[PDB]
Amino acid sequence: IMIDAASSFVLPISITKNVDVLQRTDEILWFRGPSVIVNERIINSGDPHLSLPLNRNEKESLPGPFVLGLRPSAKFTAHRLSMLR
Amino acid sequence: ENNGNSVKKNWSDQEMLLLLEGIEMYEDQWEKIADHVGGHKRVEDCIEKFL
Amino acid sequence: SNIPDPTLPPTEMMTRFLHPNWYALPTTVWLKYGNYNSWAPSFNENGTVVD
Amino acid sequence: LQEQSELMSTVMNNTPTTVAALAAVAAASETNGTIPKPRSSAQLEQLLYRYRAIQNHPKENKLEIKAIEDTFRNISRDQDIYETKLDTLRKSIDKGFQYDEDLLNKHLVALQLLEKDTDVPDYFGDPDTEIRISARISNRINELERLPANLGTYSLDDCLEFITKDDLSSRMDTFKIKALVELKSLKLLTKQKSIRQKLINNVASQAHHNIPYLRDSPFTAAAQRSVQIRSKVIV
Repeated sequence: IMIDAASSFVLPISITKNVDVLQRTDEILWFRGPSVIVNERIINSGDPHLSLPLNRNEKESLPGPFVLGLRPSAKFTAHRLSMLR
Repeated sequence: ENNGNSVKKNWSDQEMLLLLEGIEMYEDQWEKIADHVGGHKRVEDCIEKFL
Repeated sequence: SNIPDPTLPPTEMMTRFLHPNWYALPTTVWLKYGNYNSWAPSFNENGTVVD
Repeated sequence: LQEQSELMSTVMNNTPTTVAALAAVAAASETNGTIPKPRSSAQLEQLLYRYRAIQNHPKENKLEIKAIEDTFRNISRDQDIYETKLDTLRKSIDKGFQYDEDLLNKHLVALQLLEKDTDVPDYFGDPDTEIRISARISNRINELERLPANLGTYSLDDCLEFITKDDLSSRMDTFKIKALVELKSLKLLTKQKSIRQKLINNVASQAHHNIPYLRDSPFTAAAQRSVQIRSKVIV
């Protein structure tokens, strides 16, 4: 198991004409491995569909992942904006 | 964070964490311990805070 | 690291202190010559503090 | 022999019907020393509910079902007695007392500190007692070495930051740092004692060259003068 590997490669031909959305050096960084997509960094460990209680085949499509993201209500945000000035 | 901190002898959680990280790294050579906090803390002051 | 666990049997932290107000000072040394010597200089002092 | 933990292991192993702890006269009576009346809220009561719901099918191979039903009758009787006492308590309330605020502030701080086993003030050598200190230090060490590493925070001030689906706000690790500063300060406790022994035995070993009232003493000045006497030569 090695730690001090390079894991970064840049092609010498500069085709930096229409490339401004990627991660530039400031050239294009090319890794040895792909990227990973994480939807929400917070996990609601309640919400008993995930915790599976032992009391009582059912399908249910919940609206959006934001149930599992601890999203606050807009009234507290409006109250904090009223407390801002 | 990487920006400059507040006035000295405040000792926030980053400055308290990095010193205890560096002591577990080197255990001596306080010149190599003061710069692990970020360099803005003195060698004579980090010892007084750790004691 | 190489630090020991804090549930170690040496933890007294004060066993060889020997504070300088507890130092023994050189005082006058009484000498004995025999059983029938009552005119000799009895005790001796060289660098003594007290009488 | 951990009769309350064997049912939890059988529920976690998803095989509580093939053996069901083999409750007999030599097995169900050896681990119990009638179930011993567990005191948990729902962590050991739902296991008894599942243990009753599974064994409804054999219906004769287990003889402790009568003891479990008597325990459930006792639980229902205690619930009814608690509801009647709650009704009597809510009907026995006086109209006016005018309870003060300072005594409430004195009770809440003390009741909060007595939850998690820490010291609270009143405001109303010796190796036998050092092992008791080390056993409380190692208790907090073994408690802090059981926390999950994937600990994140959420304060009530993040609504001014407008966290999107991929935002990575800078107030996520405000408690993970403080959960490691304590864990690594309880380990460097013997590390700082060596620095303190090297400091105190160098600032206090002399104690008569920087302190003025100890070097201005008639005994100390005469002693420091008399220890530097050079020996006299002969002829």
